Amino acid sequence: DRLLNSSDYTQASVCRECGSILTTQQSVPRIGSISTVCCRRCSMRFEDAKKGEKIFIDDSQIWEDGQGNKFVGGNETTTVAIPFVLKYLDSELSAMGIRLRYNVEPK
Amino acid sequence: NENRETARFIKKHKKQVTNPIDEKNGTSNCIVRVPIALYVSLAPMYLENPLQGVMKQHLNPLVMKYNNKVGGVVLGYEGLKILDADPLDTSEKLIKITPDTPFGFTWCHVNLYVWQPQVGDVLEGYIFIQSASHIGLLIHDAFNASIKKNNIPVDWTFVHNLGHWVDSNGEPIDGKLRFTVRNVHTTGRVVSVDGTLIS
Amino acid sequence: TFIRGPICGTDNCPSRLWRIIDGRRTCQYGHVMEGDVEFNDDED
Amino acid sequence: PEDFQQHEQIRRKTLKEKAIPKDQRATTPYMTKYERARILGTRALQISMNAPVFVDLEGETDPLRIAMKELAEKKIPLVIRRYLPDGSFEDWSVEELIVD
Amino acid sequence: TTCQFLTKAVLDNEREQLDSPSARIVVGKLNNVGTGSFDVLAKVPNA
Amino acid sequence: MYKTEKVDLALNRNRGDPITQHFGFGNDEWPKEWLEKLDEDGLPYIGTYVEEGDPICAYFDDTLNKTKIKTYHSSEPAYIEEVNLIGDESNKFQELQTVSIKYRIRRTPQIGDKF
Amino acid sequence: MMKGSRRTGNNTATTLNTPVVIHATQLPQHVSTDEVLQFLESFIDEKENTNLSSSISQLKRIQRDFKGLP
Amino acid sequence: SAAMYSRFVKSALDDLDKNDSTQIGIIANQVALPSKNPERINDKNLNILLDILSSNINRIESSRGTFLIQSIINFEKWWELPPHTLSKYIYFIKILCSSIPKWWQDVSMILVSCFILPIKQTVCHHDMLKYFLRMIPSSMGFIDTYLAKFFPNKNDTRRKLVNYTSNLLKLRGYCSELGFQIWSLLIEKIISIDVELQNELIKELSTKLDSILTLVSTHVEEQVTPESLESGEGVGVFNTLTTLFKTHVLPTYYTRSIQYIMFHVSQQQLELMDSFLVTLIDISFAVNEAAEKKIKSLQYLGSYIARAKKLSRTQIIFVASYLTSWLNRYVIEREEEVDQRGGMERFKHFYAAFQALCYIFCFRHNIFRDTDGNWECELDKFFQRMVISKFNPLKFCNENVMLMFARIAQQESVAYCFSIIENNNNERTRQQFIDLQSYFPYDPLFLKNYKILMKEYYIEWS
Amino acid sequence: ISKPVGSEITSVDFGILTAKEIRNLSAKQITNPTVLDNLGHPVSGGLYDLALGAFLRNLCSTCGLDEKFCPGHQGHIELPVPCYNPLFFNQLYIYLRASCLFCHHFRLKSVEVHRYACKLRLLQYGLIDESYKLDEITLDISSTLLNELKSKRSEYVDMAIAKALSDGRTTERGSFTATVNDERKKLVHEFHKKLLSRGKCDNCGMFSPKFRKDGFTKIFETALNEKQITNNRVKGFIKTGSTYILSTEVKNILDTVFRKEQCVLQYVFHSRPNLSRKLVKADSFFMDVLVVPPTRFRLPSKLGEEVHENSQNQLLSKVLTTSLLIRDLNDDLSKLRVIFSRLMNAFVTIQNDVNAFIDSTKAQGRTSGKVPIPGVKQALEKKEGLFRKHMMGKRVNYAARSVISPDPNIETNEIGVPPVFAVKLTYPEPVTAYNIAELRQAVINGPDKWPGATQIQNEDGSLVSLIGMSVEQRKALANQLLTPSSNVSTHTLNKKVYRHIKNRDVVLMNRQPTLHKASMMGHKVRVLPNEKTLRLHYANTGAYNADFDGDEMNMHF
Ligand SMILES: [Zn+2]
Ligand SMILES: [Zn+2]
Ligand SMILES: [Zn+2]
Ligand SMILES: [Zn+2]
Repeated sequence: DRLLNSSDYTQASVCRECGSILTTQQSVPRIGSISTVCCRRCSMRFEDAKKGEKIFIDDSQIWEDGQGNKFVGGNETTTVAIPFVLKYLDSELSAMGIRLRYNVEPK
Repeated sequence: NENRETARFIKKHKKQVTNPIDEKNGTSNCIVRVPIALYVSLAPMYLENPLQGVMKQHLNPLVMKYNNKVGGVVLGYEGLKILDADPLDTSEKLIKITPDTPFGFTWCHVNLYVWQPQVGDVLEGYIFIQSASHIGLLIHDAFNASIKKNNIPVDWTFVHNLGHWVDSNGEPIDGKLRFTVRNVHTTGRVVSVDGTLIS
Repeated sequence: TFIRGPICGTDNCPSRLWRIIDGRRTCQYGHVMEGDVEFNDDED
Repeated sequence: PEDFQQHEQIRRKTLKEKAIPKDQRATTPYMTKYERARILGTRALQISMNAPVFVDLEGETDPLRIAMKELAEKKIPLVIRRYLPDGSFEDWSVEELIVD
Repeated sequence: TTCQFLTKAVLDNEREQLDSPSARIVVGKLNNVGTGSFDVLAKVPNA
Repeated sequence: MYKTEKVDLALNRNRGDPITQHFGFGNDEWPKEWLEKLDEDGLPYIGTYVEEGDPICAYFDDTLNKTKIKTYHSSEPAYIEEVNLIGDESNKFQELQTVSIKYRIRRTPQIGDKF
Repeated sequence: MMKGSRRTGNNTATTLNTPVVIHATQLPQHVSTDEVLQFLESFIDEKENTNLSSSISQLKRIQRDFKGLP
Repeated sequence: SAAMYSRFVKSALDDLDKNDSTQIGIIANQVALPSKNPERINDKNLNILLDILSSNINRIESSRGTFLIQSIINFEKWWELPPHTLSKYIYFIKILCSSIPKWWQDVSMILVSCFILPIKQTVCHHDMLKYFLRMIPSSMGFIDTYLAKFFPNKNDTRRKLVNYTSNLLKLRGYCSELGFQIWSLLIEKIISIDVELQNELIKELSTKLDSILTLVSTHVEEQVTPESLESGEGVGVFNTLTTLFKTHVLPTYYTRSIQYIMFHVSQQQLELMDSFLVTLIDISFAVNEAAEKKIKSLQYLGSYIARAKKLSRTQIIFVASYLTSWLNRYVIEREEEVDQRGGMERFKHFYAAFQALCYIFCFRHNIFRDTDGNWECELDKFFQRMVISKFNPLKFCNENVMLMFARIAQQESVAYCFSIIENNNNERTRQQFIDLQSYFPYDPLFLKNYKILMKEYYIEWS
Repeated sequence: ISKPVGSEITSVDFGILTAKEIRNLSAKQITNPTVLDNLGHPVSGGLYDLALGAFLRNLCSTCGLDEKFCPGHQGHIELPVPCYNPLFFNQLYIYLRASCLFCHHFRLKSVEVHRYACKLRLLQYGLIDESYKLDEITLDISSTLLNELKSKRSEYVDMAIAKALSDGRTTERGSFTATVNDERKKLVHEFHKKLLSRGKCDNCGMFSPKFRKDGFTKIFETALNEKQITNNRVKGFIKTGSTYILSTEVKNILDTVFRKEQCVLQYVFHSRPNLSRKLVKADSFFMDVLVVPPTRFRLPSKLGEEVHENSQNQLLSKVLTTSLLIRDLNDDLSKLRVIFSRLMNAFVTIQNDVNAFIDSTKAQGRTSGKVPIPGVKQALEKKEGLFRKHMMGKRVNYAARSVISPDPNIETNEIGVPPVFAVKLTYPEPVTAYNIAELRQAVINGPDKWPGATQIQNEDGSLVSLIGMSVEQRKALANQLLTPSSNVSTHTLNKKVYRHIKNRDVVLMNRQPTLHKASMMGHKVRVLPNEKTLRLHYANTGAYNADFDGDEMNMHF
């Protein structure tokens, strides 16, 4: 009760491949599309699409930001419950250059 | 170096089971069965009737929406199979309450039937109406399709009014039409379908 | 008592604000503004 | 499709490992005063959310006092998962224990 | 000496299992002592 | 109990800064019930029951054209005991930018008050 | 604000909306017209004995698509 | 301007192989003018311009192609086009289903926002629904839920409310496959106004309940007809109201003026009432039900019988074939816990229904005579036996309902418990037993206007 | 509890981010150090960019959301020099002082390194005794024969683990026990002593002089004493005192060391067994590109009628001004002495600002500036900081403190509560069919009379208050509780009317010196009218050890 449920009860989003909390992100949709949740470091831009005879996509990893960059990657997230200060430490561990590659068990 | 890491991406999107051109109708086969595993959140109020709670809360809003995991519009389901957390089949199975909620989560096997559009497919469905630059269709009385003049040859003109079609035989075209499917675009909530005609 | 400032959500109208519990600010009808941060500092 | 087959086969066999059945279970046949807490929390936490109440509640508004009316009659449908610090476990129903 | 250990723990590649109460609180996990050492599971009457 | 409070506009005012804001109301406004706590110079009646949320002085600036009153910055039922209109030193003639205001917090012996 | 707050209802995905992990346990296997129309005869007979009133009609159109005429 | 403006916008048609978007943001912005502005488009440049739009979409469509499609869909008062171009403007929205299967979202934003406007204003939208909802199955979700997103505000006038209800009632007669939610959004949000009037028992709210709910009771009266019960779905409308009355209105406290919608429908024939009260036997007498969700239905049943005119006299004995037969079961089983040391607080279920049987007896008195001077199953002997028992029901019934049980049983010589009524001064938590012995679900209604529809089918005093 | 949580976290990993994946996650690098100008503007390409979350009530670039819903983001900074992380100059200096700068190896032996290589392979599983018996199984230095000794030790260890994996002793995940962890700190600390002290190399006779450091900036190749200069060339046949070495030349040494002696360092760093086989390189020691914290974690403080600048933007722009200057000084020596003395001083103010971004007790600086401006190590090292300050010592909602008082008319398991407390503390009570007799009267009262409620909660999550209403709307909404939602996701979730605190709620209590744990107990609340302090019984005050001199005891509902 007194360290999560009544101080900083936060339900963030965790990418279940790279293991982060900050770098998840609600997708800025196309004007008829639906704002999903896409990560950052699992997401590579669409430019890396070298070459079955083609590399066609089934409309899964294709998301854009408010900047408009087509990224391919970054899906498969979920909802956890962390204290917010953990998210603050994760930035301050990133400031040192130290990640927190988590594990999230329903997979 | 970067030749076996690309196989993480080539195996990522490409679906395995194709749509073979079956019974020589011109149509391929696109209704396909696959079994899955959910991860439900059973209600406390559906403790007495836990089969009705899994279906109503997670399976009745599952049909007739495009699903990004199977890659298909979920047509229908049948046959829920709630697992157990006691590895002892029988009636009184037992599920695991989350420590902070009264909501207890578990595993379920269930069987789905979806629709499978791909590239390189050729299908047949009724045309509803048309224009002088696009022609829209219906497939299986559930599925749209649109064929536009950038998929249509040059000599197919247009009798003008509802204005009908003029092919190289000079006839307004019928309902059912053979067509080759282009990239499917799921931008709207309604599943939009693109298609071509030339080989 | 209301200020010249931002418009927010809760779908009342283009609205205005004022603080009631000093940092969980609300609209006219007491609807909670979702997620303010309320910068402060303690002295000694 | 194929690598979740190499993921549920491994896990549920590993889940099948550390179970200790009704003949091999040799921990205490008592309700160890924290079991009585977390039952009376989570049973009362379900009854707040319109879970079915297997007792004749007669003018009680508190989920806690309602849940202490089902424990007095051994009605609570929970199974206690007593872990052991190797990882193993023994599964215990509310009916087969003695409330002090 | 917080970052003195944090020096070595990243030098350790320490897959911390979050089983001490001075670590389950850091991630806000349910603590493993008392009413949190054991799970509570609901036996539904129907298949 | 008693306590006094400095009301300083010159704490913000620089040396060559002109005399910008002035005690009293102005124009392009009419917020009422400030006239029920304050007097025409924007300094309150002595002996008027103030609280938190209540205007304590009206200084109408001329760079924003609105009376931005400040407020009694405590949580106890006070009054105003006496107000002093404080002049300035380096000149003889400019308007005041320093007021002192004396408060009368009454404190009966409630339960807990030590003997 | 005005556009960012109603995006909680855009996704509207609690745990009472979506399953958490969706893993196809096996391979996709195609179902023929004699199997689909027998599936659609079986399953739609079950959900007609609540909501889902919209998608039942949507599957009746696919049902009549393999037995009748538009 | 005759054919000049056709080649003028045929040069704006050329923006697929020229890609400059010069003339895109002028005329579509000129048609983005408001409807009361006399600077905007006429009807002559309405024809051939949209023939470029109906017959061509490939030479427009991009992210830039959104612009000249937004301002044409969102053209307000779009039925104020000439009928020789209403054929053409629909012919652009016809192909809008077929151009890109996404933009049907955007018209349905405006179809339901014009449900505020009446049938005499917006009759053309009903022809668009049946001719295209058959076409598009995979959109029925936000069709069903935009009656809540485009829902009228709670403090509207009647002009936004008397006509929004008219788009809901006419439409299911030709959209008979969308489903359950259509009827429910009335009963859901009739109670937003219902509870805001009996706490006020200024006159904005009453005519929302008088004359706009009049349309609700009129349309459902037209859905029960002697051919929809024989071959149509007059029982289907009875189905979707039977499964709805048990959800939104019965568990809510102190709820008048709304249950008449159920009360007006199932009063016609022998079929609907012999499936609505035998359903209520499964409600108000089941052991598996909650014993605190049964006092109100045994109070709801009590005032249905003595306030409904079109029920047969052999159907009222059908109540006393089971309600008095329910007292053929308490007489054997549970007359033996009183000598066990316990008060009568456990039997608040038992005196709940026993009020309702005396609530019939305080009203139905001149019905069950014969020529031979008898009564149906000895009516002047049943209330003698169950009152002089060892339960003392005179204290656990209300004084007003025993003021009226006494004067009736004195004139016709039914009961003579008068000296035991007098013996309750030296005989005598509590609030849940006085209110429900005075809450009657079929009170004589304060509304004078709805009683036009319910002059006969609701009983007067005598 | 009507906002449930799905998946959950169980374990944490560590390790150092690549130079590559800081760019894969964030290509929004920053070049403008000047943060705010006239009209207070957040410049794009500066530290307060909108691409790192929204700021000043704007909308975010990449989140697309307001300042209230964006988390902020990260942003790299291109450092053209290898600024090493100052928390790793301990390690790389020690791996330098054995890495022979001539033979591209250590000074050590082939098999002496292999012993500590092979024993840590045994100490990453649940086996210690075979790590000692590995030293037992051994056998004119002829390396033609001693490859059999290489073929003998690990061949057992190929099968000693395979013997152990045949048991239920260890798995390939490994086994990490304190007694395994205790002996792991006995190889490595002894492994980090003889490497630190060697005369020559072994596979050659050539070697380097003593590296001498300074306060975590400079690295010197000192003047070799005149006995040992000849000792490189009397074997090698068949500049001034303390020559400075820089992190580019240091990275030149650390290429063929982590490449060639990889098998040892695969197990020294990775305590657990390696299910990832990523190679060990010096790029994890150095910070090749930095990161920028979110906007929400970087705004300047404010007090009084003022604003006070953050720590981590003064010393983040001072990086970038040096990043400006080290970009500006590029063409000067690129188009032609003392220009190198102008150049070498640019590798200190870029060194002292990765030193000041992270540390502040490890920075030289200028003066002693009244506990100077912190890095991020100093944000984490005191009683204050973060862990004891706001991770162990989290301040709580729904909590009060007051002055205790005697009262002998309450039960010993109780507390007396004033109506001042009794109209503020709320309990999120969900609605059912048994509490509806009370929760309807809770909304009628509101926060005016005590048996009441403050705000309610529909099936959406709306906190519709009850302050502005009156007996019209308060009687109306109480019957708006049992009306279920036609939103399909919200048909289980019932409504949570936040009532007040009643006569039946039980509440923690807390003296501020809690030495025995019985200073922290729980009490049935009895709400006492006509009061302004807590009321305690004498049975309690022998347990809390709090006499009635007026002590501030906290209270937690
Ligand atoms: Zn990541
Ligand atoms: Zn709103
Ligand atoms: Zn962003
Ligand atoms: Zn060598």
